[PDB]
Amino acid sequence: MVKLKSIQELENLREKIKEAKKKEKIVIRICGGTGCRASGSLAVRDELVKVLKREGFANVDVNLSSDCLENTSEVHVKMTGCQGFCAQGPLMTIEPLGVFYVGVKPEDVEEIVEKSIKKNEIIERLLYHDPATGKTYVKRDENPFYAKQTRLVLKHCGTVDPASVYDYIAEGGYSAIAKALTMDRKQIIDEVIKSGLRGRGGAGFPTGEKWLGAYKNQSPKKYIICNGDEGDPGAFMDRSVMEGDPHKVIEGMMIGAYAIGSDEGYIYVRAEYPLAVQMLRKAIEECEKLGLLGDNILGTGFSFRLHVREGAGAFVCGESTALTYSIEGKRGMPRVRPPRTNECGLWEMPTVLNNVETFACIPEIILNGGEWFASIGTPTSTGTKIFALSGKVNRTGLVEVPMGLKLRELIFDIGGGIANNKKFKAVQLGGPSGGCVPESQLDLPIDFDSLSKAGAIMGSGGVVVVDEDTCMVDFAKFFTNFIVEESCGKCIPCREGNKKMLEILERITEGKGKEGDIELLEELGDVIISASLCGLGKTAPNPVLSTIKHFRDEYEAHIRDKKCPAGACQALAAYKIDPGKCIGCGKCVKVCPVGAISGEKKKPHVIDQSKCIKCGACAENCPKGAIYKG
Amino acid sequence: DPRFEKVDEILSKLANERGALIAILQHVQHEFGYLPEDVIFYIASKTGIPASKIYGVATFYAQFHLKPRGKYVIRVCLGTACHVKGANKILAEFEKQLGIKAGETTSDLKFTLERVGCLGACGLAPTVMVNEKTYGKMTPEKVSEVLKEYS
Amino acid sequence: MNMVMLTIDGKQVQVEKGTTIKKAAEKLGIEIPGLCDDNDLKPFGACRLCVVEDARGNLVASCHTPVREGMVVKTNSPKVLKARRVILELLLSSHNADCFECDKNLHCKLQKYAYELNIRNIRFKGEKRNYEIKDNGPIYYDPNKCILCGKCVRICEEVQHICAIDFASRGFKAYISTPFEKPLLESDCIFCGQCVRVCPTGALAEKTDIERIYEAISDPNKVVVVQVAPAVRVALGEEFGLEPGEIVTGKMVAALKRLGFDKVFDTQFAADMTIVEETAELVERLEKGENFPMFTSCCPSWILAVEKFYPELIPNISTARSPQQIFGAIAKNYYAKKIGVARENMFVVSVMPCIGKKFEATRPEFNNDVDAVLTTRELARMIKESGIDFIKLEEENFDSPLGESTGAAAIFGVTGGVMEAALRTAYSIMTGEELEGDKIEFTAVRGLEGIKEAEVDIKGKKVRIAIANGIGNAKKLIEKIKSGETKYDFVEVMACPGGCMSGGGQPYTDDPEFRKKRMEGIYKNDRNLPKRKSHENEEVKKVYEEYYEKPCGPKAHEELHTHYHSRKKEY
Ligand SMILES: Cc1cc2nc3c(=O)[nH]c(=O)nc-3n(C[C@H](O)[C@H](O)[C@H](O)COP(=O)(O)O)c2cc1C
Ligand code: SF4
Ligand code: SF4
Ligand code: SF4
Ligand code: SF4
Ligand code: SF4
Ligand code: SF4
Ligand code: SF4
Ligand code: FES
Ligand code: FES
Ligand code: FES
Ligand SMILES: [Zn+2]
Repeated sequence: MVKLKSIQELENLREKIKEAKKKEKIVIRICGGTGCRASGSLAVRDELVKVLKREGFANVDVNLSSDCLENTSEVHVKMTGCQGFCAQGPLMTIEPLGVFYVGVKPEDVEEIVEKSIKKNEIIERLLYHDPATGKTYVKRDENPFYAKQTRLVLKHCGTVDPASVYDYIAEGGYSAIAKALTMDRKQIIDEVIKSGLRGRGGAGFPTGEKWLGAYKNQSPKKYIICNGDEGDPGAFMDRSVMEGDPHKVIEGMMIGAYAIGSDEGYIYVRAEYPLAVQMLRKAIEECEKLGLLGDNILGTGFSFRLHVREGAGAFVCGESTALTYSIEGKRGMPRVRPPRTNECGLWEMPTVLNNVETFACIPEIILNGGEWFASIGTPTSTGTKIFALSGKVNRTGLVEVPMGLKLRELIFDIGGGIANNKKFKAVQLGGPSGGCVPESQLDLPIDFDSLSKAGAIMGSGGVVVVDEDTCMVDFAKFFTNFIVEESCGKCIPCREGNKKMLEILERITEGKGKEGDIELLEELGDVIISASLCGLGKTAPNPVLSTIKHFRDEYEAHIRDKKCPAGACQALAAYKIDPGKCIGCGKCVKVCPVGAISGEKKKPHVIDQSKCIKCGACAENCPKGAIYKG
Repeated sequence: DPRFEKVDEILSKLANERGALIAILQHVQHEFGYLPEDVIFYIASKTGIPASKIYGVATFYAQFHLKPRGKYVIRVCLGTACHVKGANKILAEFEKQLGIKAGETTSDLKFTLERVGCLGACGLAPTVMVNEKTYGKMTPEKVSEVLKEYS
Repeated sequence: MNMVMLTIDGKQVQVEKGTTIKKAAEKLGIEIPGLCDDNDLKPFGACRLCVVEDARGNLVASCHTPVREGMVVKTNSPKVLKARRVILELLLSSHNADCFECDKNLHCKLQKYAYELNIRNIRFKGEKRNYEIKDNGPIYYDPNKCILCGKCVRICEEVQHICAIDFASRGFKAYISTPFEKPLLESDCIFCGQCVRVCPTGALAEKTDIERIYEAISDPNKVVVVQVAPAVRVALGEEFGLEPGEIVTGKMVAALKRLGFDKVFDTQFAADMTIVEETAELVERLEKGENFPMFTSCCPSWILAVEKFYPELIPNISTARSPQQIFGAIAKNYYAKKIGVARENMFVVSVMPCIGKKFEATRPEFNNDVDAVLTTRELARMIKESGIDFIKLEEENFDSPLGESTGAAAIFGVTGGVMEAALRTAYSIMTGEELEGDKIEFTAVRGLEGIKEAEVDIKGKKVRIAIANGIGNAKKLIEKIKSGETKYDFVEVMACPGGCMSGGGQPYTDDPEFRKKRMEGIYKNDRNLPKRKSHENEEVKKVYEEYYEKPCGPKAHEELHTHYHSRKKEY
């Protein structure tokens, strides 16, 4: 491909490929994210593309390139990432018809091309219907899930091909970099700190002070590095951002390297995700042939280079301290501080380590200025935070909201309420890195300061909703088991206390528990929080401590009364007999090895809980089904 | 030995980066599966690395392994979202009917179990996927059909 | 120099900027406990037991916290004590409590810290560590008592540069291992014993063979000769509450006599044998001018390091045996025919402070000259076993005719003292005269530097000499030699840092400046002797004129020489 010259040539090519999109009339696009590519996404693509090759359509080409730059296409097939609303899929959208089609399982793939493309009509039996209201939604913006979301960070996703560089350039991006090379760096840092931008993932520290401190360190060769790896098994944002549009991440890298003065950078992505790393390799190679990456970028003299390092699993690897060790080629054991990572990090060179949500808002801040970005949200902490909603809600998936709104409309209005008309119990924020919030504190605005006084931090941002069906002791034990399996084992507190807490919780949930275990849990939680080394051990006992602090009634029910209120712990099950529904078959006596049920034939039986082994075979073996687990 | 020819041209192509060790130990598993018990100290003594350090690297990350892997690997998700919809009992049903525990494989025919968490289909029930045939809504009685076509 | 003003526990402190808050509070008459910290290692922060409380109110580690202006700290607050107590309960919850069977009994630091912090009732009872004990040779590894402090890995990484062992697994089940749990003999270990010296628990110990010594003694037809090392005379007293560096030669000779040993000897006689043989070899190599530089063979660990890592230097190594094996050959060849005993019926026991000697004793190529070996700790345990009070013994001398010695063989327990024992003999043999006055002592080969270099002028002829203590400095000097910057003539290498006085068999000490005291003790022992020259010994000359008639003879080549074979297995 041709190499890019200075800014005026970039604008000329901008106009030349802006012509390409307005030399088209009809476009069709499919959700190419991992949500659609699990129940059939390319299958729907081939169920429809062969129809276009047998319906007298010539201009069918999908991948736009320089050879096909001057082809006026009557129909154009697009491949876009996570458009949203991944609860109901696969997602289909065509323009400029203006439809929103869900549930496109290949049973009527021929009707969409015959009706919407030719007759310009809209099929109503397959459109989205809300079970609560029954209304039919035809426009994307008319949908309640898209009604109050702010599409700001995700402006270009859902309408830009991640595999084509010419698609992102033709939208209006890569102009912030062109404005940046023609101006100084100190005012860039001043605009960054003035905008109120601070770290999205993890800590929440202001990025301006970190960038300025990296600037003030006089070193020959320092590093810029990316921690995009959602270790916690709660949400999906690392999936969405890169597979939607990776070029904005590269532009943010270029802005940061021009600002602080970096010449080579690294991106840490997990190798277990093949599609995302493949898209990054394609984007890096296409940009390298494009000429924005390398030496003498656009005739200025600034030099830059990117490497993509594939990780190897473990959740305790992106601590900002074990990641430099992992890239170096050693074990991911965190080291002590001070010295911090801003003074001597990767190979004893200065480093800056930002999550890839902070490197995404940089082009927007450069383009619009800090005055516009600070205008959204509470002035104490600006910006917007992305969330992944999951659990027992009608609509699940990705969401982006103006930070500062009340949680009630976030969980009920956006989520469409709780599924199966059940009752809501609790919300977990941040996954393992956060505590519980019950129904009583649902009217709290979402932000840093007020949530800090509630004991819970948003962390990555995964929001999971749990109903009355489950028992909280099992949920806390699940978190503790994950932390136990996922530690590293270097300092005594985390390594021993997590195992001890897991054993204590397993003892309690098995019905063998005794009095005074709650005080031991609180003491262990305090010690592990105080005396750990890295953040994982400092944050590990938070779910258990929060569950004790808010749900002591469940623990007292499990310890003394030996009954589980939600009936979710099988180790405390209680099988009971209906006297009227019993016909005295006696199969429960026969199939149970200990035979704790004893009675006369053709008569109701009585269960002795003292000698019952609670195997559950009594209800499932006698065909009458009069025995119920209550 | 034919093993000492496929490990030779990989230390010359993707080994020009100064400090790369994780990539080399990953492509070996990618191209052969079983990480051999003999190749490790060979690649150690080859370039500059003691065998102890790469043995420590190999046993830390859960992706790497030192036991035989079957042809077909089954994952049971077990993330925090796919845990509330009764995903604890499906692994119990697996171990009740097939025999092997989690992390232990029946090396005879083709089967292996693994516990990778929260794949990209999150929002579509507990997703117990076969190697390339990921499922949707699953029930402890549905397990049987997995043994039907995949056998 | 810039000083920092602070307060610690309500007391004003003046200390230089850069010291930690634990190492700068030791001079206030206060000491805070810690297990992961040693004076020879970089801080690691794995114990989390050395925590203190600053002004803000959060617990901060001390072994890796630089001090700055304006902090108030307290090391006796109830919160800190409670945290320490809970951390030690967490440690002892998963420790197999067979303190009767532990070799590290009454010296384990975990036991002392469990006594100090007043632990009385372990509330956390659960799953313990259950691993399997394997055999490795002279190093006994039991991964049931490991606390994963990481001292052994760091001392095999930061100092030795051998990289023999490393961490393995993760979480609660992590441990210390060689690759694939192979025995230490087949791994890259060189048996220096530094990992044994620093382990604060009973995980790493010695394979003890007091039993075989006991049926050797109990056999009515077996005659037992026991030999003592030069570096044992300065460190045994620490086992009995004395200040380190006290000369205890007569007391330990009396103790060995009362232990049932038939004959007791010192190895300084065989040491002077090695000195005169090595001087003859060096004169021969100077006259031919071939195979330079030439390396000593006094350290088995150095020989193993060459045979495993540098097999190309085998032709450049001296073929002289170690003094232990030479004394064994002398005892089983000459002394046996003089007394009139069969060769199979003589039992030779050695008391040496090194750990590689335990492995070196069982090489198939040495024809089993010595039968069993000991270290100083086992000797002290035997002395306390028989009930002998070490304080109130009476001084008595060695046996005959291999008991007396010279001053040249009493400085082998110091880095540099071997070549310093050979330069006097080389001066005497080449010049023809003997040094007088202070010219006997060479001040350029004394100290504790990593690499010591000297240019010695003898009768207008200059020779370049070098000393390397520690295998890391040895690797650095080998790199310098292979670079070809300068040419040497005679190179000494000792594997342990600081010479044989810091071997793995020496008793455990907590004082940070033990090396200076041991060097002072060795030098005082050397200066308190009438004869200071190896050539002036009588019985060495008698042995040559009765059995060999010439150094470097065919009989000496048959009995006092060995050959080395490469161990680098091709992969
Ligand atoms: C247990 C643990 C988990 C972490 N998980 C993440 C993560 O999932 N994503 C992430 O970007 N950073 C994670 N981090 C921390 C990284 O160091 C992070 O990139 C850094 O704190 C971000 O700084 P910033 O907000 O100024 O950009 C984690 C740290 C710990 C200790
Ligand atoms: S607190 Fe836990 S995860 Fe963090 S370094 Fe210590 S053992 Fe590892
Ligand atoms: S299963 Fe029903 S009918 Fe049979 S014994 Fe029990 S209660 Fe009676
Ligand atoms: S599980 Fe309990 S109630 Fe049911 S048959 Fe067995 S002993 Fe009786
Ligand atoms: S290592 Fe210490 S605490 Fe453990 S058994 Fe031995 S003497 Fe007792
Ligand atoms: S004996 Fe020396 S080389 Fe061997 S493991 Fe211990 S410290 Fe390392
Ligand atoms: S073997 Fe000893 S020195 Fe090594 S980690 Fe275990 S306790 Fe520490
Ligand atoms: S220096 Fe001395 S104590 Fe150390 S290994 Fe060599 S001979 Fe043994
Ligand atoms: S983009 Fe595929 S499910 Fe949403
Ligand atoms: S947590 Fe199971 S797929 Fe997301
Ligand atoms: S032992 Fe001192 S900080 Fe860990
Ligand atoms: Zn319960």
